[PDB]
Amino acid sequence: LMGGNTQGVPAERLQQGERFSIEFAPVEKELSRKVGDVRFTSPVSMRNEW
Amino acid sequence: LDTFLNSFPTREFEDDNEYYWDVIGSSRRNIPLVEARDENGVVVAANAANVGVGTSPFYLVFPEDWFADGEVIVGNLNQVYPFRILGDARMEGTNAVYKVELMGGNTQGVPAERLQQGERFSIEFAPVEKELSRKVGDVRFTSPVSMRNEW
Amino acid sequence: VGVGTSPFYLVFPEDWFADGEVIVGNLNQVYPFRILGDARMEGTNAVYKVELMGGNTQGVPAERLQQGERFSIEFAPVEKELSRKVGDVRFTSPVSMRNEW
Amino acid sequence: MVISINQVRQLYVAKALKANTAALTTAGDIVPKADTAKTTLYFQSMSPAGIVASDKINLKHVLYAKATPSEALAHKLVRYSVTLDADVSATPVAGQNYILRLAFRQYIGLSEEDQYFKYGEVIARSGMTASDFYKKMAISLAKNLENKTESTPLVNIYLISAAAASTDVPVTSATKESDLTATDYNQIIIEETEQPWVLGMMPQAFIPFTPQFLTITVDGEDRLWGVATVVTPTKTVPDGHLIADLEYFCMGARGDIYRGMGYPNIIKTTYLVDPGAVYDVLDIHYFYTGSNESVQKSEKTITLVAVDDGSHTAMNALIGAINTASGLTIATL
Amino acid sequence: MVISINQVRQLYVAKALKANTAALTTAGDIVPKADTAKTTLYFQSMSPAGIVASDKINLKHVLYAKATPSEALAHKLVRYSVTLDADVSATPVAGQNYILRLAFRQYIGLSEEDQYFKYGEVIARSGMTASDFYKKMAISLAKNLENKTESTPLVNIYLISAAAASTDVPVTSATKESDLTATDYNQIIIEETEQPWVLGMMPQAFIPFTPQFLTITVDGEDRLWGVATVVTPTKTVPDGHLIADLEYFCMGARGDIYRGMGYPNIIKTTYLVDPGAVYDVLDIHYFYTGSNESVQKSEKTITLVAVDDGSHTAMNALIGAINTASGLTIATL
Amino acid sequence: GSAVIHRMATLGVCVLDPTRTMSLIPAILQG
Amino acid sequence: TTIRIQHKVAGNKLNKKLAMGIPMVRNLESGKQVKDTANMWMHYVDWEVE
Amino acid sequence: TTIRIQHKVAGNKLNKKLAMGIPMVRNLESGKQVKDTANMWMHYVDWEVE
Amino acid sequence: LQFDEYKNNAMAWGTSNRNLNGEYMNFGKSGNAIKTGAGIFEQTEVANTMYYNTFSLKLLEDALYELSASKLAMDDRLFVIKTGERGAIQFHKEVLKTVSG
Amino acid sequence: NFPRQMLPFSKKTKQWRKDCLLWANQKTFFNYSLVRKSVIHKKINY
Amino acid sequence: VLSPKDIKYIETMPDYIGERYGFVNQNMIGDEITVRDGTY
Amino acid sequence: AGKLGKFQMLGFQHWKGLTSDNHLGAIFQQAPQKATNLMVQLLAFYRGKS
Amino acid sequence: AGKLGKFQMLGFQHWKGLTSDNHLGAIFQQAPQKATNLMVQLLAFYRGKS
Repeated sequence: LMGGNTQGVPAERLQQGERFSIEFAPVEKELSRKVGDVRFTSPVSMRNEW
Repeated sequence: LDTFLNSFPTREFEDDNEYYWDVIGSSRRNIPLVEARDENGVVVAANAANVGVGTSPFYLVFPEDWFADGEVIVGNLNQVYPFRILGDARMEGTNAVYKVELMGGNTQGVPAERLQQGERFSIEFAPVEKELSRKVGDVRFTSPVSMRNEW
Repeated sequence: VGVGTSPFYLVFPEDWFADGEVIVGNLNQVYPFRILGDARMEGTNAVYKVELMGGNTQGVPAERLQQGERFSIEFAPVEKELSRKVGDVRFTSPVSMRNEW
Repeated sequence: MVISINQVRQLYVAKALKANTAALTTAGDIVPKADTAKTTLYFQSMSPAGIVASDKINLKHVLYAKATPSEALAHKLVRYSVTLDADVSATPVAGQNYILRLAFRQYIGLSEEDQYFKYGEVIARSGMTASDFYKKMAISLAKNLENKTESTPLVNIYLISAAAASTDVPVTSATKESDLTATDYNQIIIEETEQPWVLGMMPQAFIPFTPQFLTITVDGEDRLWGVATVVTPTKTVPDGHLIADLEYFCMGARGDIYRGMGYPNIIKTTYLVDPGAVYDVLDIHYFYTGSNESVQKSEKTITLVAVDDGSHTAMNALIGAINTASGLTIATL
Repeated sequence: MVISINQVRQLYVAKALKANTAALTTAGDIVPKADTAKTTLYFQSMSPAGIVASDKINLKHVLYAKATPSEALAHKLVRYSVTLDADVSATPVAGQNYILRLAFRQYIGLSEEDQYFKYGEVIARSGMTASDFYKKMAISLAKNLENKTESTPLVNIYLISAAAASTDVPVTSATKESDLTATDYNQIIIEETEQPWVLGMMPQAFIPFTPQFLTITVDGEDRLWGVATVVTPTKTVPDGHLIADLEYFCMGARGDIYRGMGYPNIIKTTYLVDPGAVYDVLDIHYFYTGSNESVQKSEKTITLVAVDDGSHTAMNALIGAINTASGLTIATL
Repeated sequence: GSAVIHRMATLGVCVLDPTRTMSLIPAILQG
Repeated sequence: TTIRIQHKVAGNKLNKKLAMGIPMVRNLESGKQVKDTANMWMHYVDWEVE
Repeated sequence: TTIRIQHKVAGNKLNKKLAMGIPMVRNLESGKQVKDTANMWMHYVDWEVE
Repeated sequence: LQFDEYKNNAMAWGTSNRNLNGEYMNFGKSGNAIKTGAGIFEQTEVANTMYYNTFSLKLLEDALYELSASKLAMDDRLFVIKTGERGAIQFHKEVLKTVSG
Repeated sequence: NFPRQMLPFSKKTKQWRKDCLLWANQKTFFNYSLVRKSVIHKKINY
Repeated sequence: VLSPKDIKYIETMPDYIGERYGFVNQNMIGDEITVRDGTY
Repeated sequence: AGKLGKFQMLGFQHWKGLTSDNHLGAIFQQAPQKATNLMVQLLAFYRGKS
Repeated sequence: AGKLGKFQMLGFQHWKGLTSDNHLGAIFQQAPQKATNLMVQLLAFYRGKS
């Protein structure tokens, strides 16, 4: 937990169905190591007949 | 191995994908026989008597539907025992059973050794009578294959 | 011994083979031996962890792994993705003759 | 489907155990092989076209090896209890339009912005109780959300009688008003449903939803009508489709990278996992480092799948074949 | 495997025989439905995507109906027994070269003008007997034929011990004459193999052969040294690669004619015939005649397959269900 | 670093119809 | 002596195009398949009946 | 705030042409997927890293 | 030079390690499968390959004729045997055995 | 990948000229020139 | 040669700022970079 | 009958007489035509880049 | 995440980070190239015109 939080996250906010999104990747200023990754996609198709 | 390898030419490709090409074969087929049956359904054995005596009809079981109605086909001995096919192929699963009868004026029939498994059968023609006849024969098609290679 | 493309070992009295080279025995090209890792030197000998390469799902015969069978380096294959260093390079040295006046 | 890898992943189906390289007779067997010096572990699996070994794991370079049951790979289908807010009105008021909006959030895309909004509505009348309301709304949603014209199954909706309170009476678009015969209805449960699945082309995914209520005038002030609490799930989608889509992916590391591209010319790789069976999964994640200045590690992992018969018999016998042979403590599940 | 048709042909796999329309639940189910007036026959079947019906056979317009068992569709692999000729010499004469020429007739093509030849050669010694000749001949045959770098297995080689006279002693390229220890060999059996197969793309075809001999000078006269006769077949090719080929064709009369062609943009037909099981095939053939002037017939057929284990228990139940509903007299296999 | 010269290359030889190549190999070079 | 032949084709094969996944062959008189680039299906029916 | 990102690719993807069975798309910054006609793979990676 | 010999032994004396199910049998250092294709001498040895113990013109002539009786026209029946050095003297002393008879 | 410059002038279109500039922006900051030094080496001297 | 659309790119710029443009390093042996004042 | 290499996908196929659409579809001479100008972009109000 | 038409057999697919060749084949972007100049005729002495 970032933000200086000391008392923890309430257990009713860690349930099934809780949605998690990507904010950013903060690193230390001296001697940081590599974080983050890169996300891809691909489409679909449809059909018809006579 | 440079004198051996450079005796062969080279070929340039776009990328490191596996590559394929067209392979063309040939067309002239003859169908091997699986079994031969008399007119009651009993399979002809190797030591059986003559089959189709007196131009009596008998059956001829092939693994494919290749010959048609009214066509004359011949065994390993071509033109000596010609068989005339009396109708379309009756399917037995994948097998094709033609009720055939002889077409050479032969009164004594075909021997039982010339009706066994592994005998090649080609097509000759499809004759009719000169008046009032109906349609006989049919036509056949083929296809090619392909081959790949790796890096 | 290579019954299921299983590792085994080949002890040679000189360190002449490399990290990922495919070597062959007295019968070339039928029994291709890919070296797994460097050689562990047992004094002057060297043992190479070795598996079979060319599709061998039966393994080499035990007669083809006896003492005296000469082995030859073929090449050093890798895969297309994320490959690492294999192979090495060998050299030779000259000896001198002499005459006087 | 397509998954992420820590620089490789390769899967071996463990359909049967033989413990020796001479008994590998039918397709899909496994033998975890290791020598007496506990330094090398590999799996000789009998493929449909010969004996194929694994990558030789160096046992001083394993990282984690944990085996997962099949009840932890089942996506639980969530439920939503749609009721009348009794603080608003205990009985339905005889004039207002009682409309419920379902907010679907991933309808044909992947993003929360590909939405879908489906509805059901009751005009409540005089003397209409709550059980006659829930009887009249579950049909008004089943004509919308469980109809035979719809492209995809959206939700599975149900009704609960207060005397039973545990079993559901399912309502479909063909269910008439005389089929639901109970004077003690008390809630309407809307449950997620299993979307379609194609091996490799269409992965297993789910369309989420939230029942939201429209405002009615009670007294003179427009109030909300309902309340929707998340009931604990009862129906779970099995593990058959997540492992078939995992094997179909991981056969392409040891095999053809294209799967069927160009169809006169494909290599039919035979797949061994059944999509109608539940599977246990064990992952041995390791790496490679040479005895040189090249000390950077190349992470690898091996997935072993085996059929579950309810008591995890094939996987715990597979783990015991790995622990005694290799000297790792893979925890029996 | 493309087949020929009179007109259209439809295949339905019979995995389990039920008795009611409402009991058709598992993929592969079938119920032969008819009237009580016995004027129409059709087959309600359960597809993997719902219950389907067949075409409505008018029972006055049936032509023939016969059911083919599984052992009638088993290809009998032909064998050739190579012996030394008794009239030339029963004992191999010393210093003469005994070269055998195997003459194949259909090497990669569909026709005999594409031929292929594999040889085997033995020079005899002064103390070589007949049994020691067949030891060195069949090792020299298997060294040429059954190498591991070959494209397809063409023929299998088997010796016969004279004392046993019923058990084939197989020789491979790895077989040594140290392992062939019997002192009484009388013939070398050359037997053709099962060619590879993938459904729809490669049919089940065979490459026939004939072992031919060259001449030797026994007493100054050029005689060919052996005789090669065709013994009875001992092994059978199972029915599974033919019916899974047969369903692949007749699943295009019902569904998609485009199988796989624009590969991600396809309809994928799921087949319910396992290629690892033999089948009993029933082909009921019938037609349709129009009302007034359309008296030309539309000769079609309906194919039904059913797996047996030993005795035909599943197809004889299906013939019994077609008979007790439609009222035909199909013969029970 | 160690001073390692790495080199890498891809290749492949296609024989289209191997029915047009005939070989007689001595029996001591097989099996 | 007199002979006869017949071959029936479907109705929709009037201008049936072939999409050529594998290249369409045409059996010559010599018994050799040759590659043909003609796209219609009736170019291969009219050769075979001849 | 100090942030960081990283992508790792295999070495064989230098000139890796895409035989597009389905059309290859780029994610827009707006959330949309836009169909692209480029055939080299590293054109699509380097879009998503930025 | 000794990477030229790597590409000369991989082009000519190389082998394939794939199944009939398309699976590879050998995996490299980074988990990926070491993909190899057959060289010259493992592709040309799938057909028309005979293993003899003693060379004779009874065998070579009757194997080159039956290859040329079904496949080659009568004008186009020229076969250039490629062999080694001592295979030329084994062909010299065997035609001389045929000619002296 | 730099686009092919072995083209007729009709195939040097609006998107081809734009693809040459998106290459120079994205890829090259290479500074691998045989006879001239590196930008951090000259900047120290300045 | 600048379209009226391209003028609105110049004309929609936030404000001003004003030799640390930005740094690239090729052939990096390692991942460990140290910066908080503005040089790496 | 047989194979030219270890990797040969197809076998030579043949039929007689009446050719139907599955006779032409199973010999890989029938493929669906890609509608090029027909293209469905999914309707959404995209609140990326805002 | 479901279907929009009946024959939407393709589903939207996604992954993270390192992409191999296998990720490029599961999304149907890799196909075997056809060496079009390579064409073989199986060698025989055809006697159909004989």
